[PDB]
Amino acid sequence: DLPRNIMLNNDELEFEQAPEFLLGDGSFGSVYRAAYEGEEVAVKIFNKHTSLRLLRQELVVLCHLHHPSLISLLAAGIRPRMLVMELASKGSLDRLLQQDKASLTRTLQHRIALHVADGLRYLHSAMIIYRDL
Amino acid sequence: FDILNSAELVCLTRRILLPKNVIVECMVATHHNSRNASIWLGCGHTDRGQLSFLDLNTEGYTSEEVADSRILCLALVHLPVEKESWIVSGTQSGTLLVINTEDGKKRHTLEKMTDSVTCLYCNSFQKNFLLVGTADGKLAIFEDKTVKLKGAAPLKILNIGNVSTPLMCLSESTNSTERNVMWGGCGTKIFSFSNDFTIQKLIETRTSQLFSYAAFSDSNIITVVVDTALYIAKQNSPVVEVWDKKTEKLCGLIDCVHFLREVTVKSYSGRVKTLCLQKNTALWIGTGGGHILLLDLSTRRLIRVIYNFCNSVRVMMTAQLGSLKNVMLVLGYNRKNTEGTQKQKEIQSCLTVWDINLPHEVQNLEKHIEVRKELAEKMRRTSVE
Amino acid sequence: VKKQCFKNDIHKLVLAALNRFIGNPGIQKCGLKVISSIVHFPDALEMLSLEGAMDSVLHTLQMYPDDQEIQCLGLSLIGYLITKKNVFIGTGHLLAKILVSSLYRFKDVAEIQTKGFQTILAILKLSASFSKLLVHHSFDLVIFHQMSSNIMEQKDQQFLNLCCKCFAKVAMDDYLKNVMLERACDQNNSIMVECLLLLGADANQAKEGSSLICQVCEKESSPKLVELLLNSGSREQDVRKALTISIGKGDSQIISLLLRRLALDVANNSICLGGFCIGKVEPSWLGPLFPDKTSNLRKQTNIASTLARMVIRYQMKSAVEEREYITSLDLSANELRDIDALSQKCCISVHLEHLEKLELHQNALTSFPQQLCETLKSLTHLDLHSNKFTSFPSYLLKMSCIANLD
Ligand SMILES: Nc1ncnc2c1ncn2[C@@H]1O[C@H](COP(=O)(O)OP(=O)(O)OP(=O)(O)O)[C@@H](O)[C@H]1O
Repeated sequence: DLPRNIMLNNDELEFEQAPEFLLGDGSFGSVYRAAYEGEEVAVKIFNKHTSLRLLRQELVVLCHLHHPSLISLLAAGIRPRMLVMELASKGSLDRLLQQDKASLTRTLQHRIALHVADGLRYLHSAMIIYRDL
Repeated sequence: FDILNSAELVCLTRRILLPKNVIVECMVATHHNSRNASIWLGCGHTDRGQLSFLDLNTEGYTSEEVADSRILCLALVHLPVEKESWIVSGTQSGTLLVINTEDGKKRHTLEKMTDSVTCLYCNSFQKNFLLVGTADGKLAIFEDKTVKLKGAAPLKILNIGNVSTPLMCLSESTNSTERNVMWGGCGTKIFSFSNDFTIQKLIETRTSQLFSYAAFSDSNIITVVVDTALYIAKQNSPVVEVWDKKTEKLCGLIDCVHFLREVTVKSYSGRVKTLCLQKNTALWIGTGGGHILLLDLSTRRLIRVIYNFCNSVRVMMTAQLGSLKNVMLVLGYNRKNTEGTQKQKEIQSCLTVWDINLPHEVQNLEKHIEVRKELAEKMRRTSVE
Repeated sequence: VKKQCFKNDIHKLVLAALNRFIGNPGIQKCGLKVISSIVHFPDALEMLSLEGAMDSVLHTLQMYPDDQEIQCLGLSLIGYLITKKNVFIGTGHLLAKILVSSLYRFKDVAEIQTKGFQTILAILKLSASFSKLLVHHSFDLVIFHQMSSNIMEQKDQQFLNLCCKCFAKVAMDDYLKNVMLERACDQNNSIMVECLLLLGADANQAKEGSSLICQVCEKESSPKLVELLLNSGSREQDVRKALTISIGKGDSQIISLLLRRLALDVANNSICLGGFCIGKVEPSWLGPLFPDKTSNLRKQTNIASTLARMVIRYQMKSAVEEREYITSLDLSANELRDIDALSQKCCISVHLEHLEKLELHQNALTSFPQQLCETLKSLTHLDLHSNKFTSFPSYLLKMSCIANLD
């Protein structure tokens, strides 16, 4: 029931589940660096005690809403129940706050706050709450 | 600055010159994405087919004469069971050799077709089929699982046309993963088929409604690529036809000579010797004059014309090398006139490697230049006042 | 001795000598002669093909268009060393270009044409697709001129048979026949259009050319060419459009020939020139429409019939091997502000004393002429209403035998 441009092609997915490739944890899954169609992507795989409802909860925002302040989904599989989304070049904000608290010029802080606010305003104008910021 | 002000300089990753005086007609890429990035080439400089192996990371060329007649086309078959890999050849005589990608002593021929084998396109519908297109308008469907046998027969020998009409235009559809209909071409007619192997459409193309470009519209079809419509190129045809897959009529007719006229002024044999279509960005036309036409796939726009690197483009195809995809392998014939003006055989076949991001960088770079220009003007104005 | 000479690498040496040195045409003549002597050796073909002599011959023909001996030797040679590889997958455009150019430039030289047509037949024996290329690169001019000239000039049965065989193998496809018919109709070549119609090539092939009759009428064609199209299948609407065009460019013979089909019923000796809204009437236009039994049918153009029969024979061989005065003159819907042209004496006045009825209703006539009504001596049914008359002529009753005046 989803656009046909988001279906995985397992022949073009170079994915290696290992702690060395871990990027971060999530609400109900873990994300690993991988390659999809010859590009660096991030694959989120869910847990053993999960269901399709969590995947569709991801997809109700990741498949119908497009915005420069929201992460982009490239593919969404069913057989292993994973998501394939973009890869952030500079990582999460937690690493910047903890490890690299020297590039946080006030212009960068203002841009980050403005982009997060724009994403929130789009989400809230699209009948959707986020609840985890 | 003008040489550095080009996207051809940023997105031309590698350029390989083959040994002296070799005429390679077809190429395929050994692409398991993890096994070995390399190229297989079918030479045609002699009337005795040679298969040559090009190791890309070492630029190592190793040729081998195995076919009585020149190899016309090549295909790579990968059977996931037992991690089997093979390559199948199509010779002008009609034979069909099969040699292992890894093993070198696994030669075993197959059924000798009636005439020359002009296509060997392989794809999976699920079940994998190795489609054999004989030069007599005959698509001899063959079974991938049967390639192990030393000599076999086609599963279903389809007939599309007579001997006068050649079948040399196999293709598939990459839109919405519609791996059901594989639009081909026999003679001057476009045929379609499915896993039922029933011709859903057989459309005649030799007639031109305008009847003016019919000189270039009454030639055998050479290549077809389909994203949302049909793109048709013919022998010695400076025109490309954009046909509708529903109304079965010519929607558009793009003139390659019209786009080349801006660069030639500064009998036009601007043929279309190959044609490749990038996913959703642009259309890559390969001309017989050494030019490469990047057209905007959106409606009509010409992104760029690339020349002064080859004398004639022969084979253009998309590969993936060393977990770095997005490389448009382009093979050209650089024929220097040093030997003589009578077109004496001094031909360097150059296998250059591009980056199919190239349609993007053009706009990127030009925007850059515009911005800098503006800045310059602003600074000069601030200098005057 | 021949095998020993071949093993001495004679072919490589002579090809290198005549290829590396493109100047000094004498060495070119010598090299072509030597190759011609070489080809009929027992083993010549394979080594000659491997060395690539064919490209050398084609280049030699390209650089020497005007010389006669080079052209003759090359055209004789090309058919001798032609192989399936040289025309592989239907590609042979330089071949067709050079052959047609050579044949066209030297049209009167019998030997050059004979060698060229033998070479062309030899090539067609290999791949039938080549004919398409020939049609594309204006082989029509050479074919048509040769078939006309051979009949007009000295008769050579072998040469005519060769030309007809080549034409038959060219005209296998219906589309090719249509293309040749259209191109022959473009030129004033009525001698052969009859033959092409006999072969096939339906005359209702509208692809921006609209109506063939109309387009041939525009380019000041001969009457016999229009006659062939009219006799064969032609839609009525196209004929009427051609009639309007020929009214625009006034020509007596074409207009008469068109009206001979549009409005004439010889079975009921009646003219039905009704709704064909011609703005005027002239004696010359409907002159030949009268029977004129003194003129009789003449069949002197038997050339087209013989050529068509020979072509059909070759095609099937290949297939199996492998008083009565016309008295109802009607001009009713015609916009006719005047009919004064019929008043003046002409060929019409020879046959008007028998008209026996005339229809002129629904026009714009005024004051029916005195001379015309004094000419018709048997008009027994004259109706003319919905015109712009203003007074009864009163001399219409001076005619010999008139009834049913309306
Ligand atoms: N140098 C780096 N290059 C790439 N990714 C990095 C780098 N350093 C850290 N990362 C991690 O890679 C991921 C890139 O963001 P991504 O689009 O994958 O988000 P995500 O997986 O949806 O996020 P989350 O883990 O919060 O659910 C982040 O988890 C980030 O912490």
